[PDB]
Amino acid sequence: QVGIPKLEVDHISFSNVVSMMTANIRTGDDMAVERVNPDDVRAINIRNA
Amino acid sequence: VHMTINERAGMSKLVADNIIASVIKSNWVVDILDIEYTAEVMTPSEGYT
Repeated sequence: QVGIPKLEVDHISFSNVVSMMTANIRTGDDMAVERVNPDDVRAINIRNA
Repeated sequence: VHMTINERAGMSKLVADNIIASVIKSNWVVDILDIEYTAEVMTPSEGYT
């Protein structure tokens, strides 16, 4: 028989399997982009809907 | 590759260096149509000023 989910019944349980990152995930460099705004404002095609 | 470039606007600088490198390294021909220029025809004694 398959194990009853712990939240399904009213007993407390103090040994449980927590998933974890192996190390801090904010450690890396932040993303950065190269925005390059349009050559001529009058030439911009805002149409097409 | 014989690449034609009608625009240059919005192009990443990194992509431009990559293309010029493709000229130097993969023998790309790269026709940029947007450019306008005056020219001078120097004599060999004169050199490239």
